[PDB]
Amino acid sequence: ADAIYAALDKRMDERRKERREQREKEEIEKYRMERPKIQQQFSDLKRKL
Amino acid sequence: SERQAEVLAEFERRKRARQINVSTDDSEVKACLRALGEPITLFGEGPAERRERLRNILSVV
Amino acid sequence: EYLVSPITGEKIPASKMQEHMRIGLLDPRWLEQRDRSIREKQSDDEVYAPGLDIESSLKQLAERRTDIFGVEETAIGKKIGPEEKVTWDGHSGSMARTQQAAQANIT
Amino acid sequence: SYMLPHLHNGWQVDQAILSEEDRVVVIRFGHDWDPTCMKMDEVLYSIAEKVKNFAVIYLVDITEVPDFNKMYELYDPCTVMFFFRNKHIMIDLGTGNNNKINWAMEDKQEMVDIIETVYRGARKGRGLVVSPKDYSTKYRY
RNA sequence: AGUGGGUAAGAGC
Repeated sequence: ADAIYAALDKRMDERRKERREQREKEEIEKYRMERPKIQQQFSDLKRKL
Repeated sequence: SERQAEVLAEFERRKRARQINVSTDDSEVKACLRALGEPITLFGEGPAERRERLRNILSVV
Repeated sequence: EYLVSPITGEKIPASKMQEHMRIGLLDPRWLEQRDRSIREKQSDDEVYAPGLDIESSLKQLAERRTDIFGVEETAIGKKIGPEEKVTWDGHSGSMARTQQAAQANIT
Repeated sequence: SYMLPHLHNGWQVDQAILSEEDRVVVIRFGHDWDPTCMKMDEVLYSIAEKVKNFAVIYLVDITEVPDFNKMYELYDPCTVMFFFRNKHIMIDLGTGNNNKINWAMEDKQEMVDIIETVYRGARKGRGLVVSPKDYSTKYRY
């Protein structure tokens, strides 16, 4: 029954799940455009190591 | 009893140890310790510890 | 040469003379202090983990903090991008139940 | 965080608590990736060596070691537990939850004071120690 | 308006 309830909740949360996850991905990419990840800023020096 | 006797014996043994001359040359100390029949180095002891061991051995003998 | 030690009164060569003085008056309580220093040095316990543990901990943190590492940016504490352990609730009444559950957990 | 020792299963935590006879065991329950846990980790690592004489520091990840989450209410982002001779010690921090330090403390001096007060109280056989500094108010002004 | 921020610890029966 727990699996059935969880599947029910996931199905109901799927109303805009793909839309808002795509929006979140786009916002994350826009944010990272000017501010790269910390390991990215050190990737070149890391390779030179 | 034996307890007072042994502790006094060790007391004058230590007093004798404080009043025995041992050369500061490491080579001469090594030769003397070899002559006495004991190993030169005791589990990687320092030179001061080697000199102290030689002094105690001389005190006992 | 040959010199008499002013503190020992023995004929000693001059080549070691100065050195003969330096280790001539060496205070035995210096030996005591060195012994207690080495004993307290050996009495220490490793407050920090060795290199393997630190490397593994950094790997574990990186696998979770994708906002600092990795290529794919998931949420703060998600690794991406059967048996459930039973735990005692701290109540003495459920001690027996937890014990038999652990016994059933055996292979 | 990564510098401090880490315990991987509940049995190791039990062994760590048992093996300390004359030092207070300070265990940070939480996740290494949590920023509040990161503050606790950095403060503890800063004072992991100063209080080595009368304390010891262990790090436990409650995801890999959930064995206490039910019993110790290990659900806050970061909690601090103090033990002395296999006995959990409570601290009257003033926040209403004497069982654990569930919030991040910025000052390492405050945590040193907490550890010393815990050691003093638990050495005397007491089980609850009064914190030197009140924490019912963050004193922000 | 409002919840809290108000657990004494300890000994075995």
